[PDB]
Amino acid sequence: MHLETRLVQLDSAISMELWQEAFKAVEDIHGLFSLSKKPPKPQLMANYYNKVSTVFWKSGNALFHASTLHRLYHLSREMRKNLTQDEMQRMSTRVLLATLSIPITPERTDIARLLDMDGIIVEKQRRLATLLGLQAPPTRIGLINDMVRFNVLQYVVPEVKDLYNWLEVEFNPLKLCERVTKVLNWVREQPEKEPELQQYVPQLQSNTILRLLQQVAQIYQSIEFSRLTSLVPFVDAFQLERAIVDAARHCDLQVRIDHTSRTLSFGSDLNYATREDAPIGPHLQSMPSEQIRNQLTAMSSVLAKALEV
Amino acid sequence: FIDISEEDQAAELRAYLKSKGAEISEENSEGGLHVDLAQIIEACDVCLKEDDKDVESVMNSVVSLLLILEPDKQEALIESLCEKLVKFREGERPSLRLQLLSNLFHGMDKNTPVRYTVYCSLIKVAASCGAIQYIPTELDQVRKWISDWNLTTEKKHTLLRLLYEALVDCKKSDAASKVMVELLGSYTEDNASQARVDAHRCIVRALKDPNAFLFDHLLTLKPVKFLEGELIHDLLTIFVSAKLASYVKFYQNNKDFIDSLGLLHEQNMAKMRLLTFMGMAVENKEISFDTMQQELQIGADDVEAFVIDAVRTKMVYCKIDQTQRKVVVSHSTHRTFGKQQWQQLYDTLNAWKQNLNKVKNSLLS
Amino acid sequence: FPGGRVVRLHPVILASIVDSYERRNEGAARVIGTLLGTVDKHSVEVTNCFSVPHNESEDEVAVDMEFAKNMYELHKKVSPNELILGWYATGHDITEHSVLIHEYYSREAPNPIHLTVDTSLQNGRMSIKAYVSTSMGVPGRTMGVMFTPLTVKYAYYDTERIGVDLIMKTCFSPNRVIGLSSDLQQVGGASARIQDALSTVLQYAEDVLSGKVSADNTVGRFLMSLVNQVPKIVPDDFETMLNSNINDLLMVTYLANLTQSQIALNEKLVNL
Amino acid sequence: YLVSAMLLEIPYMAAHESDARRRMISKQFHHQLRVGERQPLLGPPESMREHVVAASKAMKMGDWKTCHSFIINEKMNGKVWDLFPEADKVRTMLVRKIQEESLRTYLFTYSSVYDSISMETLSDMFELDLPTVHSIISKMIINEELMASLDQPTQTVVMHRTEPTAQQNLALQLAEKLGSLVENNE
Amino acid sequence: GGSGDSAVKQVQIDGLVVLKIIKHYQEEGQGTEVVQGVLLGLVVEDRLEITNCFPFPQHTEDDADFDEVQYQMEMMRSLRHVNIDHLHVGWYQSTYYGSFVTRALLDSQFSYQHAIEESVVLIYDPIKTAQGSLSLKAYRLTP
Repeated sequence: MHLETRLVQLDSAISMELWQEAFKAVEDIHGLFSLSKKPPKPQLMANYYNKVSTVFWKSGNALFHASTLHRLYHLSREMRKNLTQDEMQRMSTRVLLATLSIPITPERTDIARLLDMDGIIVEKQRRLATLLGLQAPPTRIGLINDMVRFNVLQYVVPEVKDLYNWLEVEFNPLKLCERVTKVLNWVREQPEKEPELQQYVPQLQSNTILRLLQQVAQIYQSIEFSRLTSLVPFVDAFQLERAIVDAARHCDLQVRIDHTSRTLSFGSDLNYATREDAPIGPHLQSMPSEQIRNQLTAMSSVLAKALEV
Repeated sequence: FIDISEEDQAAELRAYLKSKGAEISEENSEGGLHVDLAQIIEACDVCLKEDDKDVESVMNSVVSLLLILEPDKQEALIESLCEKLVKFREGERPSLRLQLLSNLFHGMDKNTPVRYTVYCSLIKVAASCGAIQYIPTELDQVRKWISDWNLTTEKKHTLLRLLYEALVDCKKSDAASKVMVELLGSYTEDNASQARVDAHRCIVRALKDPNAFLFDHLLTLKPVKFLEGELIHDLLTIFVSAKLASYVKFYQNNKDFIDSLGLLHEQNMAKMRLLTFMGMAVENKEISFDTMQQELQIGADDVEAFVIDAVRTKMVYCKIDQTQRKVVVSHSTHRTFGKQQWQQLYDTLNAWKQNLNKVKNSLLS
Repeated sequence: FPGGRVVRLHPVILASIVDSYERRNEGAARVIGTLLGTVDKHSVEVTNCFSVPHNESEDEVAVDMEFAKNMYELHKKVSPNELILGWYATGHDITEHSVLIHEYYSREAPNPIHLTVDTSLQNGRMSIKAYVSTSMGVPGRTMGVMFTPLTVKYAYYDTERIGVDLIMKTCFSPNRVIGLSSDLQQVGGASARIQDALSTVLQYAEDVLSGKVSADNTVGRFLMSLVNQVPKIVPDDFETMLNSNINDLLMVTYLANLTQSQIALNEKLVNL
Repeated sequence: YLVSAMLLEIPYMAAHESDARRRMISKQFHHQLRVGERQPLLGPPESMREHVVAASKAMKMGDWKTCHSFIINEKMNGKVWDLFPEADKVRTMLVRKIQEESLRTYLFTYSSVYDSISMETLSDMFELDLPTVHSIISKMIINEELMASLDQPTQTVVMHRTEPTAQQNLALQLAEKLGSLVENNE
Repeated sequence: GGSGDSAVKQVQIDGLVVLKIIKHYQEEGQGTEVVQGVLLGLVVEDRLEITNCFPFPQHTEDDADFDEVQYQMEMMRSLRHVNIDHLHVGWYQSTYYGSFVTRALLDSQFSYQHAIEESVVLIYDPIKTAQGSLSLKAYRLTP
């Protein structure tokens, strides 16, 4: 008579497009729930967690959405034992949920409020995480493998099984352009595959570019982008060109942006500080080709010496 | 098993905790007490006579292990006792035998039948669960003293021959080989005749997978300087291919094993690797793109992707400009005389600089 | 698979060994404690330890397991890293008193994990041999135990064992820290000349006949690995880059010294 | 939003002594210090969620959220000029978003395009040839010009040089203080 | 050598003492007021050489609150049992700050050295000192 009093407060608010008082409601359901470890925590909580999912899916980053979906994956498979669902279509639905939600955001754009004390809400992320059940705020794709630790790798449906076997596993310069978005256009099949599966695709396309430009940036170091528009045949030509520079300006890699003759080199290395690996965590599997900088002098000289001594 | 921590006299107390053993074991256990102290027949009994039908016993089998170390001929009754370990077909409680009888800890590695006994046992016992942690258990004392009895050396040579295909791997194959081939090479098995089939093994390590980079991990220390190049094998076959860059220089050199292996992918791989290297070491650690076009006999875009194949080879590992600086540092293929003459000009270059650098920094230190 | 393979401690276990041993409360020969750490279920990764009151002799030994719980209480509060995995003694391995402290710790009764520190005038024998006790059936006498070896590994915080590297510089001759980085240049020099004296004998051995066996494509592989990172190939625009960095770095510390003077001109005009 | 989030996104990269202390930060510290936002509902967030993209310029994204659901909520209807105040607004969105990559995203930009910049954002070539000219003299930017070719070579290098000058944001506020110390002393 | 004013001494930090610090180097507390503990030795040859010192573990996740002193004296009775007395010759810290002396602990350790003149306060910081000279400094609130 209280969680269901607040869960009608929640559905009504989110259906009314009221995200401020919807957040206040997802706080209230847990402000009440904080004094609800006293009950053996119920296993009809999938309701609460799939609603705060729907609440985050467009408001908060897919980061916090994916972290919520992991806590669903834990809880609502503890259900699939107790609840006991004979559902392979839901197994496909909930693995693609947890996957599609993960590879969305490489970096958050917090410099609009770095003017006047930024770190505040960057730290409040931990208070948001308190409502999820987390203490340490969520990681990136590092997460996806923290449940490929589980049988995600087997249970996931062969529509998308062999898509991350590109993205995370098979790192290529030019063998992903016509290998992700092709079978993502095969994902776009509209009606029966839960239109929930769709709205991950605009960030999927963005994220695929944000991966594979850091690839060809540290794989090649000078391609001409009269050819590169053909190299990656995405739906865009213009918005992809200003997505090349969008990645560069928003600190993914190093390129020569807007050349008149349109020769866009990547260089060696000239500005290696933090906008190489975007920022510290690399978007590059076993490519990372030789850049040179500080202290490498002493410790490479004595490392290489003493490997055989 | 029940406790052994009474007065030792472990013999008739093993007989006590053998009363609960196999029926074929306990029909000899208390019978042995009438015979002798009974660490000969009654000790070998639970070895000769099989378990009930599970390795729940092993807690007593550790008693049977340490009950023939000091009293009996240890090695005689430890070659058997470690035949039951495969006769059972499991490697986790048979493995606790292998771990406490590994080497130099309750057993005392002689003279090295003690390492072999458990080694060849473990080989048959486990898949490769116990087997992997015996690369250290071997190599740790390989570096301090190799087996003086060349019987034990060719024992482990037969082990490292079948540990090629025992663990399902290609780099484990290289590891167990470049142990097999290295102690074969330095001092062992010459025995020029019984090194011949071992040359056919070492060429499989050179050829099947490209992990000599072409023929360098066969020419660098002593894996051909022993396993002779132009012996009856024609191991220099891959050395005739090592600088040449041509189908013919792999195909005229192709004999009736790799005639049917066969050769259609590694040709292009190892070819453009030896070209990449000697290209870099010529013109001149920063070569041009259209030079590589004509060198590798194909156009632009494929050869630009073969730069990525070559940075994953880790032979040419640096930043690639499109029109210049194509092949780069890390000279990974053989520069057999050029690296040696360079080693002398670089220890010169060090004695020139880093010794200057001592008194340089020591001015402000 | 057997859990008795390796203990990956680090020299802070030897810290609460040796300080404890060399104050000792005149526990003359035998100082003993209960080791606390983690397990990889195959490996035993350990951070800390502590020496307990004992009077181990024939046939009296005491391990105050009430006090070992008191110390664990204070230890788990100090850091939540560790569980009491067993006991570590000084000299020596399997005794009839070890197995008395076994049944004292089978009051505790996780997996028996022991660490025996030889107190002898040797080198070849290790100053610690870590042991686990399997078989381990045992409803009989005291405890049927079988000492299987745990390889001695130092695998924790690399900058800590850099701290230990300095402690091993003090072990030779301390080695106080005022000019740390100043005389790490002397250390870097000594390292670079050991490389030179290495490379010289490697050459001159084959300059005569049959030298540079274990060097050609290993030390030669890691001579081109020197020039991989220093020097930069041969760019004189990189000479220009780092003498322009010298202009930058001198000018960072340059106004650091202008602030140095300004420290006195600001806060010491206070003293008029 | 057009005299502050444009005029003052130039000196906000480590050159703070021009900050006008009466602006949107009246409310920009409010509708940013909230743990949750989405598609804005109020006036000020619907006058912000196009501003936040007017930092990631997006001529497309920012023009599309002053004309979302305001023609009911008094933007187009009320300002008694039916469609033209938007034709004003759109123009001061189109133009004030070419004056952005100029001031923000110029780091690795050395050779840039000023014909294609007209194709991207759709303003008149002269109404872009004027402000791209203005960008240099009016805002004293480190970028060169020969505009018979309609081009602006930059040669900016300030990125890890403005860091030691971000030390002179405060190394001045050490030696600008010794100027003020002995004013009081005597 | 390292004699002080009227009573106070040098400190000799043996190699296992820095290891008693670097076991809690930066683990549990990054930007926290880490009190790495109290250094206890004895008045010995002109330099109070350290025996042991264990990190006084405040409410360690986010903030720093001084614990029950039951731990302090019961632990250093745990030391009394087979080891030296609580001869607390000072307190020591990391504390994610090479080259500082804090305000609140400046007051605390002055009051410490007020009770016992013969006391020092060690500040060991790891290579976060910037490498970067003088990682260990045993500062004291002056005579």
